[PDB]
Amino acid sequence: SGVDLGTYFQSMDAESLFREALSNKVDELAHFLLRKYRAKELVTKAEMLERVIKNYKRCFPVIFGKASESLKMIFGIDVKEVDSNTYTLVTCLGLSYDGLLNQIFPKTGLLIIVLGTIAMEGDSASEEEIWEELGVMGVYDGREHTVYGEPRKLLTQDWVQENYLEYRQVRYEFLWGPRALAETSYVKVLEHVVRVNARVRIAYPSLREAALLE
Repeated sequence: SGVDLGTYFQSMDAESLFREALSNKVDELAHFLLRKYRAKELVTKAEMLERVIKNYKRCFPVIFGKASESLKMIFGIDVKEVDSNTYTLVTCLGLSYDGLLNQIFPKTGLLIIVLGTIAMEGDSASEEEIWEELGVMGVYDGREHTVYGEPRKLLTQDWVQENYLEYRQVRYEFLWGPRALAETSYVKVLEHVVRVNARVRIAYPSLREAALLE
C-alpha cells in the first residue's frame, strides 16, 4: 500500500480570524435587526440562529448581546423581549421619531445623544458644545455621515421642524423642544445615560472559552 507520508494550515491565523468572524457577525446581526425594526416584525432566537449565525450558534449570547448594545447606543433601538425567545424592537425612551422617510438607519440614537448633551449643560447647550460631543463620535458639520446624513441639516432643520429641538440666536444654542418634553424627560434621558454607562460589558470569547459552551 505504501505512499508519501510527510507533514496546516499552509499557515493561517485561526484565532484572529475568529474574533473578526464574530465581529462581522455582530455587524450582520445588527443590520438584520434594523431590518426587522423597519418591517415591524417580531424576531425569534431560532430565526437568528438559522439566518445569521448558523455557523456560530453557541455564541448567540455574545453576538446578540453586542448587536443589541449597538442598536441601543448607536441607533436608539431597544431589543425588547416579550416573555418565548421572541423579541420586539422599539425606539428607546418611547420616542416617536426614527428618521426613516434614509429608510435604512434610525437616527433616534443620535437624537437621544443630542438631548442628553443639552440635559447635561442644564437648560440650554451652545452650538459649540453640541459640535464637540458630536465630534467625539465622528459627526462633523458639513460632512455627510453615512449612518446619520448631513448633521447640520439634521440638527438645525429636521429636528427643529419636528419640534424635538429649538435653535436660536441667544453665539447660538439648542434646547429641548415641546415634543421632546412631551415624549420624554431630562430625568429619563439622564437615567438612560446612567443605565448605559453602568451596563455589563460583553467580552468576545477566545477560541478555547467558546469551545467550552458544548
